[PDB]
Amino acid sequence: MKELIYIEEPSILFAHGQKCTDPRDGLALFGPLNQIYGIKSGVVGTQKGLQIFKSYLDKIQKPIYNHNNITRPMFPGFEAVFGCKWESQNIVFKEITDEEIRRYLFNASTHKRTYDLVTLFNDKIITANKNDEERVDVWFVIVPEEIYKYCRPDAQFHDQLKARLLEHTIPTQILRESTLAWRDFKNTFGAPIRDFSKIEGHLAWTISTAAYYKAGGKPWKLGDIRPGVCYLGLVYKKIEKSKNPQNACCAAQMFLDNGDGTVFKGEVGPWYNPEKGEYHLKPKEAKALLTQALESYKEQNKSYPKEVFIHARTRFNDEEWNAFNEVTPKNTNLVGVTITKSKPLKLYKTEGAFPIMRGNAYIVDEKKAFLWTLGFVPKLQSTLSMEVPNPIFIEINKGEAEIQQVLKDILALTKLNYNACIYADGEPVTLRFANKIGEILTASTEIKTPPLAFKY
Amino acid sequence: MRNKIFISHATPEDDDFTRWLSLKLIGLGYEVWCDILFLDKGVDFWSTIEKEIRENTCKFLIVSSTAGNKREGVLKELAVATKVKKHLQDDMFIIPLAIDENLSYDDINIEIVRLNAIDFKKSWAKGLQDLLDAFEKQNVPKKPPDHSKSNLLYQQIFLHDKQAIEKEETYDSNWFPIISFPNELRFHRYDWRLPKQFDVRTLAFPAIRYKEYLCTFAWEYDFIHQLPKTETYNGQESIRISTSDILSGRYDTDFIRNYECQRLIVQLINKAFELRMKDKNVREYQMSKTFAYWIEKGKLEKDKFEKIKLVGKQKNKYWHFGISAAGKLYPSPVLMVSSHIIFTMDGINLIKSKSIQHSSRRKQGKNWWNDKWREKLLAFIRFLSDDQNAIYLNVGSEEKILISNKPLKFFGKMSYVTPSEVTLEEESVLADINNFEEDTEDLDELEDIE
Repeated sequence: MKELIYIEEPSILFAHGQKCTDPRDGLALFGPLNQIYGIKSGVVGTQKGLQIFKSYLDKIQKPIYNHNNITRPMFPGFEAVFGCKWESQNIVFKEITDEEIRRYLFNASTHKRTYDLVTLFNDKIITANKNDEERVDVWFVIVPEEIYKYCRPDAQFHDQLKARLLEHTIPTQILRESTLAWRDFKNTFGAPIRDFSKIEGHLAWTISTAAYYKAGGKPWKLGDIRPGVCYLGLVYKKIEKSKNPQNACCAAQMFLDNGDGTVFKGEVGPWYNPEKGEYHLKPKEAKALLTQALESYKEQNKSYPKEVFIHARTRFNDEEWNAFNEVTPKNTNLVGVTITKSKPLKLYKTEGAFPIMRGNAYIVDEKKAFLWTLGFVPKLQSTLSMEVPNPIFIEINKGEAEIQQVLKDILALTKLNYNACIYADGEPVTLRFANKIGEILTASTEIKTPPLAFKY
Repeated sequence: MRNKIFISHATPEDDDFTRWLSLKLIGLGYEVWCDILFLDKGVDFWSTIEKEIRENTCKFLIVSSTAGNKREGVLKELAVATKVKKHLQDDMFIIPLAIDENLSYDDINIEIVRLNAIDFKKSWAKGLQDLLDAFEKQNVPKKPPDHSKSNLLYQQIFLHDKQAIEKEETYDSNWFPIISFPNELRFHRYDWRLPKQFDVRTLAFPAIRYKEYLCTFAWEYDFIHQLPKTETYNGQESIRISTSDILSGRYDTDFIRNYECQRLIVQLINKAFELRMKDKNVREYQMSKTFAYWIEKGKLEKDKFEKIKLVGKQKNKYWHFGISAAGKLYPSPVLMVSSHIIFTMDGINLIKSKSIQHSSRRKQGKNWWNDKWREKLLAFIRFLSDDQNAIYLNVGSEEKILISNKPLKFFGKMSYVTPSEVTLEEESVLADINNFEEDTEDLDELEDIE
């Protein structure tokens, strides 16, 4: 007969100082926090793909409705939601005519195929944005469905292309015309490959939000943030390319209230432990990375950071924390929190079919708790979790911090995500793209990456 | 020249545009009148609408939609508006809004065709800007923009019946408490009696190797059944710790700390459960670290235990419910039970390709909600029970562990109101709700769980 605690939904801030829980509703009602003066979009893609892009841009202005429109709200239109213009007139299109595409389709090694395709796209993008003065706000690279269909089960395109263009410090967005014109894609009997007729509005919502974020605009931010607080989290990856397994890649991700995180690359080091599986940094590179992040916060805010909230699915040994405490100043709170989602604590309801909410909390001790970031949502009248939700297990590995405070903070931090305009996602954003950012890091290892925003 | 702007629409059908226009207009400062903002009201609603049209509005702009072209309410309010426009010689009192892209001029109302309509079907923002400049060019009253009013109205109208309510309700977990433990845990110094090369975990009773010792819940002479030359062992050199003492934590010595003792007990519990599942006429399935246990076809009354189908057909194969057990001690001694689904051709020879298994497990669980999980889990637990309200884990000849059938009952102080059957179309779209970009590696997402 144990107790449960519910933490109220953390509102996110929008334009005109307006805060509401749903990013889609807030965007449609008030617009992004910082407006911009249009999206001078540049698109690389086939001539047919260019036609798809133009048709989608025309479709965006006119409203799009979902099947139910109660769990996936409507799409008013680009200038109706964001107050800025983006269409097929101020467009800088680059001819990547499929002749070279069919030349580059001759290879049979999938890794080499995706590698050379990413190099060709990267070269086209950099030539376009460096040869002329036409300031392209976002490079919308549209990959033909054949290219990704024949090169998808590194092998992924998004990770390596983003790594290359962040080396070239250039924003980009990957799109597929099947995601754009699924109506024009049909199977043998004419049925759509992916029936978006019920989720067309949400598809437009997420594409528009990603496009606006990629243009240097900040759609929303957490509106009830503590004064003078940051959240420096952490991400690991194992470099299986090397014969010696112990070497691994690490990357810090520092997030302020704004939600546009900054990724600091870490030098390759021997932290992969095949015995336990939990990686630990050597004191030297760990303290180097912590100093880098601290100085980045100092130069970005004229003051020291206060919360290196090292979020990970692993543990930290004693020497790591000793080095971190040595680096951090005396007037700084250091907390290292381990977050995992593999602990079975499914709380089935007594009756009915609709599962438990998102946001229910179960306190175990002063350092560990279970947070329900999936399940039914009272507002959406639906469930983000597909089956019965399994809560995320959070544990304060080291340092002193109130458990409810970190619970509310981690919930609010999960509420912040721009690459997909949804009500929320179960895993934290610091760990949402952990696999994606890790593959980005291993795609470009020897490249020195300065502190740069998450949009790259 | 009047007080507030008023708008009509075909409320049953085109509520999205009316919502957008109403909140956008109230946000910029215009005081809007529409039936959308008056949810949970209306007995003489027509009288109020007529009154506000007659003497409480400067504008009346109305949707021109196929649904709203012939609706009786729209027609009558439009007629009242025409009367008011005849009263007040302002010819722009009626503003059709052509949001509908297939309503030509032929079927538009007689007194609306000759009027000048502002286009909204091209884009809502362009139409809104046109309406704004029209409002300014005949001096429509306006208030300074205040989106706080829009936030207050939106949450109290479209979000009043869809909020978490304050009432306590209980749930059902998979944490099954352990009723009782054996009297003591004993480490025997077998030394030369127990060969080191022999794998201890293969023994009939739960026994794990700790240094040169052997830590079990059994007896020194109990273990002579399968391995000889241990009858010479004596009970003096064996070291016994009371289970209540070792699990509580107050026990600590140079021989063994309270940290590794709990892990050893957890491993013993897991091994005991795995051994006990052997004779429960269930079938085993190997996993990454643990084992799953399910029911074969034809081993129950039409494969139903207490009106619950633990086994069922699907297309050309069969699915069976199964559980995996893992103990823990820190938040009271409990046993986690994880639910899985195992696929078979008819009732035997599971599909060798685990890829199809885990891929179609999602499509088999997509249609199983909270009830079709809890009921099946409790049915499986009750089936595995031996006596009335417990499960027996045989660790020793006289020592056994008791696991309660009823799982722990958590309860939350926040509840909600379950709506009607809405999920019918969800399973169709959650197969595509991960396809919004399709860029995320589905295979890597499954592997990222580990």
